[PDB]
Amino acid sequence: TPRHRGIFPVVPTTFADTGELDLASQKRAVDFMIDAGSDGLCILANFSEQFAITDDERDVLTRTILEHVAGRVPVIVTTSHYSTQVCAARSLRAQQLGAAMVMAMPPYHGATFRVPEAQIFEFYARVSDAIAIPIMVQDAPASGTALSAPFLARMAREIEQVAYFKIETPGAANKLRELIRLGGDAIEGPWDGEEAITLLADLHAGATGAMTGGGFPDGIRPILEAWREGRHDDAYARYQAWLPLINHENRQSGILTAKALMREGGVIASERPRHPMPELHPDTRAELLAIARRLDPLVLRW
Amino acid sequence: TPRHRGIFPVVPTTFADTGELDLASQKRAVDFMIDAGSDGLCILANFSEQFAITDDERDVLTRTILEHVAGRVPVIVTTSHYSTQVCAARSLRAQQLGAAMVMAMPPYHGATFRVPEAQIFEFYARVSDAIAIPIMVQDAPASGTALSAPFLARMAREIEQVAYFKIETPGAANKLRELIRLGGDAIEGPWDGEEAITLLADLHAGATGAMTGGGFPDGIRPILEAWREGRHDDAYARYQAWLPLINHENRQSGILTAKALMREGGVIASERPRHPMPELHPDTRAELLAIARRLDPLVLRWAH
Amino acid sequence: TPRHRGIFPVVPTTFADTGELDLASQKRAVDFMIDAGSDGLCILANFSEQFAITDDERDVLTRTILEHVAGRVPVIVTTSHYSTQVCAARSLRAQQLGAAMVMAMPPYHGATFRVPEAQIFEFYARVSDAIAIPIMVQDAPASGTALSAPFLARMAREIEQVAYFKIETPGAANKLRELIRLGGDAIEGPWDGEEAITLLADLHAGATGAMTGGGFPDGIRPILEAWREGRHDDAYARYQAWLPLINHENRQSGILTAKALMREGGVIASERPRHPMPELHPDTRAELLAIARRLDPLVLRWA
Amino acid sequence: TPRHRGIFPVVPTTFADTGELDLASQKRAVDFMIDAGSDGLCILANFSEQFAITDDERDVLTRTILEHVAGRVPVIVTTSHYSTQVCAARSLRAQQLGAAMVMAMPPYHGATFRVPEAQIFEFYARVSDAIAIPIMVQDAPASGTALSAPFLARMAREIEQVAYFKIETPGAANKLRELIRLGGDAIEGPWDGEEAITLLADLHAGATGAMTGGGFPDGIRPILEAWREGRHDDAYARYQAWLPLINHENRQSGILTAKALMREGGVIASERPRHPMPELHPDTRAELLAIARRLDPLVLRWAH
Repeated sequence: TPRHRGIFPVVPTTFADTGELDLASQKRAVDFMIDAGSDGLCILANFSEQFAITDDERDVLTRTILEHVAGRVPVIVTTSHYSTQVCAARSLRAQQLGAAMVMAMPPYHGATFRVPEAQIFEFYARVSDAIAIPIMVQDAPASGTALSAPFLARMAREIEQVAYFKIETPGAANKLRELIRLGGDAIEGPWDGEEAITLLADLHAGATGAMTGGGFPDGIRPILEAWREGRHDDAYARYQAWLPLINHENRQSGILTAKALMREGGVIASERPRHPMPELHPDTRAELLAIARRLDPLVLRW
Repeated sequence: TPRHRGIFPVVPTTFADTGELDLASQKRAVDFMIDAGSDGLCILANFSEQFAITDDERDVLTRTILEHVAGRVPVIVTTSHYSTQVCAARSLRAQQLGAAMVMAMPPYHGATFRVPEAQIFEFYARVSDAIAIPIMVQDAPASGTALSAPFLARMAREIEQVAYFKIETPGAANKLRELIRLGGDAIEGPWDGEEAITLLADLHAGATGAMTGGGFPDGIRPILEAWREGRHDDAYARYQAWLPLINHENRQSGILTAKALMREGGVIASERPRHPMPELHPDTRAELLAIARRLDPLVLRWAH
Repeated sequence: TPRHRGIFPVVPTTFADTGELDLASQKRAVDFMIDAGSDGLCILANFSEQFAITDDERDVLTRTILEHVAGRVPVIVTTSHYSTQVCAARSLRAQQLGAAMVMAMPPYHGATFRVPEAQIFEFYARVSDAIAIPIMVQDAPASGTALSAPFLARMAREIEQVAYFKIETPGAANKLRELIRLGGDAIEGPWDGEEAITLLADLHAGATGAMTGGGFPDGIRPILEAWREGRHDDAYARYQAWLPLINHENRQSGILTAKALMREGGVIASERPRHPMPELHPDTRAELLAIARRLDPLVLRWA
Repeated sequence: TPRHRGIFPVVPTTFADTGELDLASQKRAVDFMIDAGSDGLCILANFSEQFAITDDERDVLTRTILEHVAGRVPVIVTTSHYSTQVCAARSLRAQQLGAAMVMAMPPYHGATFRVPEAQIFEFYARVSDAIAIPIMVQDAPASGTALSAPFLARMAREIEQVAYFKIETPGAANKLRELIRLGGDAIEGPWDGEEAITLLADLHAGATGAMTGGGFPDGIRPILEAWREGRHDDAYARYQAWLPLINHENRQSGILTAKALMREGGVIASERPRHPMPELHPDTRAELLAIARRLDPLVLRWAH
C-alpha cells in the first residue's frame, strides 16, 4: 500500500577540520549509505547538525546530495522552521530539486517559544497546500512540543500531504499503536526513530519504517525485512546482536556516531562537529569502535 | 564610566500582511523609536521575531536599519547562532555595517540541545577574538541554559569583549546583584530586559540599562533617569504609572505589543506576526490600546 | 449561580525559628486574613510551603486551621498527591473536618513523572466520587502538566464535583475565555492566581475569583469589588495602586512575601521558611516593606 | 576498601489489586531479590513508586522490610524530602531501624521549585550531621536539578557522610569519569542506575555499583563481577545477552517490569501500580515475558 517503507537513515553533515562544508566526504557518505541497502535517506535533520549550518549551506547541501543521489533512492529533506512560509519555501525548493518527501518538526524556538495546537495545525496545512510531495511530522523531544496521538492522527486525517510520522518521544511503541488506531488508512507511514533503540517493540506496534543513524544501516535493515517476512525469531536475533552498538549510539556517542564510524572506515575525512558541540571523549570513541568491530559493519570495510 | 547606558529597546520586525519584509514600515519604526528618546536600539532579538526570518532577510534588515539609523544612536545587533563560526561571522559582519555592540544567546537548539560551560566559554571567547566591539550576553529562559553569576562574571573578567549582560531569568534582580558583586567593573553593563517588568527591583540591584519593548520606550526611560539622579520616589511614581502597560505587554500581548501600538498610531502598515505565531485576541488588543490610552505614549501620537 | 467567588488567599504555614510548626502564629495569621476581608481561605497549597511539611503536620494543620476558622469563612484544603486513592482520602478527610472545597493539582511527580490525559480524567473522577464538596483544578506550571481548555471543560461537564479552576499558567486570560466558552454553566468557578499579577486582564476574561497571596487581601479585594459593580475605571485605579506590591510579590519575594509582611506587623513570630528554601535577600525584604508602606495595608497596623 | 560494592536493586512497592499495601508479597519480593544474589537492597526510591504512598505507609514499609531482611544484606533507605529537617529525621530513623545507608535526591518539588547550590550543600551537610551511616546522592532527571561533577565531588570531600553517588542523568559514563577524578578517594561509591541500560559504558568509566530494577538482578550481577575480575570481553557477552531485557524495562515496561515478572513467577500477588500510573499495555507485557522467558531468570523459577 504505502509509497515508502523500510530504513531511511539520517545523513550526517560532514565538515572539514576547519568546520567548513566537506562536500566530497558528503557525497561519499551518501554513496556508502546507499550501498548499505538503505531504502532512502533523510538529510538536514537534527541528527545532521542542521542547527549548526546556514541557509546558504542548507541549499548547497540540498542540491549537492540530491544531484549525487541521481534518483537511486528517494530522499527525505528536513525543512523545519518556525515560520510557516519559510518552511513552505524550503519544502518547495526541496521538491524542485527532486525530494520525495519533506520532514518537519512542529514550529518551535528554544525552550519557551511554543505554538498552540491550532496554529501548529495551520502550519502543516499551509505547507501541505504549497507542495505535492508527502510530509513527515517529527515527534521528538528537541521541539519541547507535545504532539499527542489524537492530534497527530487528526493532522493526518485533516491535511492532504501529512501521511508520515517519525515518533521519537518516550513510549513510542504504544504511541504508534494509538496513532494507527485513530488514523486508519490516513497513516501511510508510522515510523520510529531514536537510532532504532526501540525498533523491536515499535515493529510489534505496527511500525512500517525506521529513521536510524547513518553509521550501520546494513545492521538494522535485516531486522525490518525479517519482520516483514514473518521471521520474528530471526528479527529478534539480529536485534540482539546489534543492540549494544545501537545502545552506545543512543546513550554514549550520539549524533557523532555515524561520522566517527565513517572516519575510522575511511569514508569521510573528518568526524569533527562544528564548534561548540562537544567532540567525542576518547574513551567513548574507543568503546564505540570496539563494539562495532565485533559486528563487521559495512562502514569499516567499505 | 561605561560606554553605553540607558534604554535600548528592541526594534520589532515589520512585515507586510503578505508575509514579506516591509522595509518602509521598518524605517518608520526605527525613526519613531529614536524620536521616543531611545539611548540606543537592539535588532534581530527574539522580540524581533528573529526565529521567523531567514538569513538573507537578516542581512537585508541589518544593512537597512543600520544605514537608516545613520549613527544617530548606537545599535546592538543580535547575532545568536549555535555554531561558533556562524555567530563570529555575523558579529563581524554586524561590526562592519556599523553596529556598536552584538548580543548573543549562549549556543543552544530547541528544548534538549545544550552546551557545557567549557564550550560556552570558548563560544564567547572565539566571538570575542573575531570582533572589536563589545558583546552582550543574553541570559533568558528561551535558551534553557544555566549561566551562573560566577560563570557570567568569569567571562567578563577573562573574555575581552564580553562586558554587557541582559539578565532576564527569574530572580533577575538578585542575580544582577551577584553578577555585580563577583564581577565588579568588569560588568560594564548589568542590564535587565523582559519589557521592564522588574525594572524598579533591577535598578535597586544596580542595573544601569534596560532592553525593553519597542512600543513605549519614552514611558520607561524617565524611570532610569530619575534613578540615576537619586530621585527614587519619582522613579517609583513613573514606574507605577506605566506598570499596568508594562504588565499587559509582559503577560498578555507580548512580542506583538509594540506592533499593535505602532499600527494603531500609523507608524507601521501592519501589526501581523509571521505565521504561525498567534495573532492578538481582539479583546487582548482592545485592553492593550485602552491601557495605552491612559498614558499618552508617543507611538499613539507620532505619525499624525 | 456559583457557590464560591471573590478573593481566596493562600494561608502560609508559620514555623517557629526552630523550624517546627508554630500553631499560635498560624491561628493569628488566619485571624488577620479573615479581618482583612478574605471571602475564604486556601491552605496547604504550594504557596503554603506544603512540599516542606509531613503528612502528620498536614493533618495537624488541617484540623487546627479549620477548627480555628470555626466556620467564619469557607476553606479550600489543597489535597494534591500523585496517588488517586491518597488524594481522594485526603479530600474526604478534609470534607469531614469542615472543608467547603478541595484543590488538587493534576497527578505528577518531579520534572519527569507525568500522567496521560485519560488517567488524569480518571483521577479527578474517582476523587469526585469520594466527596460531596466541589473540586478545584489547579493549572499551574509546577505540575509540568498540560491541561488544555477543552480538557478542563470536558472534565467540568462530565465530572460532577469538578467545577472550579485556578488558571495560572501563561496566557491565563485567554485560557479562561476559552474555558468559559467551552464549559458554559459547568464552569462554576473560573479563577486566576499568581498573586493577582494579571487580575485585570483575567477579570476582563470572565474570572469570578482570585487565589492571591495571604499578605494584603484588603488591597486586592476592592479590585474585584469595583469590577463586579461595573466601576471599571475604579477597578483599574486600585489595580495600578497595588500592582507594584503585587509585582514585587510575584517576581522578588514570592512565597515568603505574606510571611515577611505578617512578621513585620507582629502577626506572626517568625517569617523563616523551612530550610533549604532560601530566605529573603535583605534588600528584597526592605524593598517589599518600602512598597507596602506606601499602601497602608492592614497587615502593618493589625497587631 | 569501600564499604559497599556490587548490585543494589530497587525493591518495588507491592500493592494489592485493591491499591492497599500487600506486605506479604513485599516480604516475598525481598526474599527473592536476596535469593537472586543482590549485594544489597534499596527501598522507597522513585522506582518503588514512593511518590504514590503516604508517610505512614513509608514507615510501615521501612520497618517491615528492614526486619524481614534480618541483616542478610545492607539496605539503602531512600529518605528524600524537600525539607532538610524532615530528610534528616527520616534518615536518623532509618539508621535506628538498621539501615546501612540512605539515598537522597537534592531538595526539589515539582517542575519549578529548585534550590541553589549553597543550600543543597547545606542540605546534605546537616543531614550528614544528624546520622552516622553513609549518604548516597541521587542525580536523576526527576529532580530537574543540575548537580555538576565538581559540585558533587566537593560535597564528597567536605561533608563526612556524602560518599556514594547514583548517576543516571544523560551522559552518566563521562560524568562518572569526571566525578571519580575530581573526587579522588572521597568517592566511596560511584554508582549508576537506570535499570543498567548503560552499565557497560558506566563500568568502563569506573562505576563500582549498580542500582538496577528488581526483576532480574541475577542476570545483571555477573556483568559487574566479570568487570571486577578484569574479564572485559565476558562483561560484554553477558551484557549483550541481557540487554534486550534491560532495554525493554528501560523503554517499554518501566517501573512495572519487576512487578510483572514477579507476578508471573508467582513471587507476588499483584503487579498493578497505584492509580493513576498507567498499567502495562497487554502487548508490552507479552513482549516482556517472551524476552524474559529466553534468559531463564530466577524470578520465573523461585522456590524458597
